[PDB]
Amino acid sequence: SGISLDNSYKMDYPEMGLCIIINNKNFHKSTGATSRSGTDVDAANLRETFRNLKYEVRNKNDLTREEIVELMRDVSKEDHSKRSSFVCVLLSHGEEGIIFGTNGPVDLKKITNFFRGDRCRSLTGKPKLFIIQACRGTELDCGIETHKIPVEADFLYAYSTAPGYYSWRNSKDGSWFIQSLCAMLKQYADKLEFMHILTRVNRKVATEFESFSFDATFHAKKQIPCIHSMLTKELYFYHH
Amino acid sequence: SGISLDNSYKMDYPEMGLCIIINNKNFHKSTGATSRSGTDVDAANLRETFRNLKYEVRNKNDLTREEIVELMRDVSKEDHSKRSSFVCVLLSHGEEGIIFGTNGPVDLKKITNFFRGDRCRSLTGKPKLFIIQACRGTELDCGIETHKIPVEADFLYAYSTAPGYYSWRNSKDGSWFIQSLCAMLKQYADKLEFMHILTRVNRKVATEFESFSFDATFHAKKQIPCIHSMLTKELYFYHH
Amino acid sequence: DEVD
Amino acid sequence: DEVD
Ligand SMILES: [Cl-]
Ligand SMILES: [Cl-]
Repeated sequence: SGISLDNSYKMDYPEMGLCIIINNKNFHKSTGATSRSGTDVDAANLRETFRNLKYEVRNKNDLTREEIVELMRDVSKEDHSKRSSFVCVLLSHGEEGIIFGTNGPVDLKKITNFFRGDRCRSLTGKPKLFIIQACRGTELDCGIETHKIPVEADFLYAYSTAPGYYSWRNSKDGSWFIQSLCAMLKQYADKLEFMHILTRVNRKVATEFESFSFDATFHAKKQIPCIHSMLTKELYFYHH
Repeated sequence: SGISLDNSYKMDYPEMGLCIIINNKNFHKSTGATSRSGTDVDAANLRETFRNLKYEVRNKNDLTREEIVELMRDVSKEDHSKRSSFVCVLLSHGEEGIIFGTNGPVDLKKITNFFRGDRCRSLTGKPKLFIIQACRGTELDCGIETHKIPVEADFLYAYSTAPGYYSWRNSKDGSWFIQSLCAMLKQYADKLEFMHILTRVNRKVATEFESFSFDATFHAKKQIPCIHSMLTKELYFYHH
Repeated sequence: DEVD
Repeated sequence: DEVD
């Protein structure tokens, strides 16, 4: 045939792939973690959004840390040969490097390690997207007025917030990040490359949201999401 | 006039901006840090590459941690009103969150904080790019055979390696990352958006490099760079 | 508005 | 090849 280019991931496998959504709203009393009002709005928005992208969506609610690890291990042992990609969305409490099960924290690296290029062979060379709505620390942004491959290759972490910072969730509307992500996917998934979609998400969160709190410490604060890309190709959700 | 879009940073200010290159090759004996053979190759490649992009390049060699902080502070106090962007390249030893002066470590956050949206007002709303060739830990990748804005908005960290991992430098050819970055900028800066350029850099490093060492621990290892984007717009080095 |  |  004629000249061929390989700058973009092959996304025309028989299936787009799994979208695992872990929605942790209610936490064991002994953890002292607050209920995450608004997260069901996020989970429903994500389900619809990724449904329209032709992902096989599996929603899981209120998993313990043991259940999260087992779920991830089991999913990583599935045969993904006919799937183009893998998506996992984590909605929970967190710290830097950490996501909360209902009964306590799990290392993010433990979860993602199951999908390493050497450990999940049917996803080797395919994009593995981890979308994370969770805090990464306790900083607040005051704002300003205006032939081998690496086993860590082909991962993308779409973090809701900058390293070290809280992440914001509205109890009625859902989280700022997931709200914005779903809106930008809806509008641009049939026309923009994924990093450019996520950049529009960055702008939306950065410009259209500001916290309101009766507590001066938490009032009038801002958020910027952080794209962490170790992808090796452009990613378009459409093909042909 | 007609319909206007604002999806990309304004890059047609009178000046593209500064490109500060900090090239630390020789370290004080008391630190125990090895000399970074090959880094002059990187520094020269970067100088030429960013020269062709019309940056005002300033090369600095073998700075102490005190000199790095003072340089960054002074640069952040310049009037950047007529400049489109800011670029800083750090070539040194490092750990996660840390870059080495010739006499010891500096927190990366200390350096970058000078350029926060609230602390460098003539760069507010403009892209601030930090390009970092330095280790982020000691892990080795074995590979597998195949209206306010946030003060942290508009930063991009182009890291040579994944979080937690060593970064590789060849004593003759320069570092894998800077080699690849300069090559991809040379080839694609007049035709691709920056995240897509950096994605080509990811692929180049991931596929075309593998370590060779007489020490089995360090032999046959791989590397994936990590793009850390908190940008809110697309970035093209060309305009009009 | 609440933090995670 | 050397590490940084
Ligand atoms: Cl809810
Ligand atoms: Cl050298």
